[PDB]
Amino acid sequence: MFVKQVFFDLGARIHADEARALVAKLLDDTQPGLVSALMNYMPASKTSKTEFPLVQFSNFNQGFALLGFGEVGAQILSDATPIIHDAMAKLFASRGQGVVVQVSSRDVPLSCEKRPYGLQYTVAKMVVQKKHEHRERLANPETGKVFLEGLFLRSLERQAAAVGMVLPRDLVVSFKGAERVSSVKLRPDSTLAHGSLRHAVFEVNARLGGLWSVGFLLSKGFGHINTDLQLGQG
Amino acid sequence: QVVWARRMDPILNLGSSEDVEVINGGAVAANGWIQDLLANSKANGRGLKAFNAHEVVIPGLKWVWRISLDRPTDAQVGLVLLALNKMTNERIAGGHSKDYGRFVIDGVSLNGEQVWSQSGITGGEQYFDAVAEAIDGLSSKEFEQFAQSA
RNA sequence: GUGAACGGUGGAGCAACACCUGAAGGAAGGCUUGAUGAGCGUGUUCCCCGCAUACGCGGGG
Repeated sequence: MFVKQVFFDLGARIHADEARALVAKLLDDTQPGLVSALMNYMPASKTSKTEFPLVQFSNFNQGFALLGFGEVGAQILSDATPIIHDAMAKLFASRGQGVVVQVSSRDVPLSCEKRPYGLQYTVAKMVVQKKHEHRERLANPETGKVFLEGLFLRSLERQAAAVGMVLPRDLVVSFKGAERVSSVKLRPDSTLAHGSLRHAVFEVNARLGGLWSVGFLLSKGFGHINTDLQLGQG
Repeated sequence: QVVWARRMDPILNLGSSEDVEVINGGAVAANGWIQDLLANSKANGRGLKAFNAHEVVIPGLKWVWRISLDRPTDAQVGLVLLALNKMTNERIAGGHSKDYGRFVIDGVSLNGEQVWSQSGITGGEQYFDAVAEAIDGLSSKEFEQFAQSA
């Protein structure tokens, strides 16, 4: 259907995972149901859900941003916005002179159509390795290529299934190359790290008309970009 | 032409709190108005920031106006030409703030004869003299028993 | 064999002449189409969830 994008401006850039950690800490004391819905927690305990994250953070040049996929995530985002905005207002008025928190909103629709010609899409900060077997597949390009093709196709399929719209199942994908290889950290000052691709280029015969999320670590603002910008971006 | 005019909410365009120090109560009230408009955006009290179009006529085109009279006295014609001398201060439109309605009279035909110049009307001297004799002797009394209802 | 039997309500005639719905009345007053999204950090085995039924697959932080 549609995905709603909420932009939060504080005058300074904070990273999406750091904003996720910061957002949880300020509201930990009060209103726990709002935090449970925002982070996609299970309704009983603190453990997050296994399924597709409806609410995820993203990147914003002067702050961070929220993505709510579908009507449920849009409603969760709709009820979350004033409490979170007041939380940054009190947090940034507690210290310093004070800064005006500035909000923005968009309701981006989602669409997909199959075309008989290849189309190019580039994704930045792409996490691909999460067990040892995926590290073994990444050593040889032939057996890592088909793994990446299946990962991209299953990512598109699970996002189409979670948003509630039908995706044609005759899509063919192709992967050209990635600019860099870098690690990501789950928590700061932790020895554990996950391998990741940087500026990866993919080619799909079909076209996409909105925000699309691919791969793992979707709730940390990793590996989603606006396709509607990328039609004819060059 | 379809000409587009929009509003913003300028408190949605503040940015710097040094601009907000003019607003009494600090930045917390401005942030409350931010929270009011986002609460309106998720959800019939209108806020601000509209986007509208209005169709206007193009500028620079030439029009014709017809002001006719039914057995006029020369003083009435003189009053019409006194209005036509300084028409150009007033505006032949609505849209007062957008300057809409500015015009310059190219010509004035007095039963077909052209009397218009750059410095008002050149001609019709009997009508002007008649209206100059009509400003004299003009009291509010005629207006009062014109407006008085039986 | 009906106190019946028989029997034209007809002919002619102008609803029409005259008569002004409209005299007066401001679409107005305010309003950036320009913002938002398209570039910058992490280096290796550890908690939860399902299918199985552990030979492993899937996902998730």
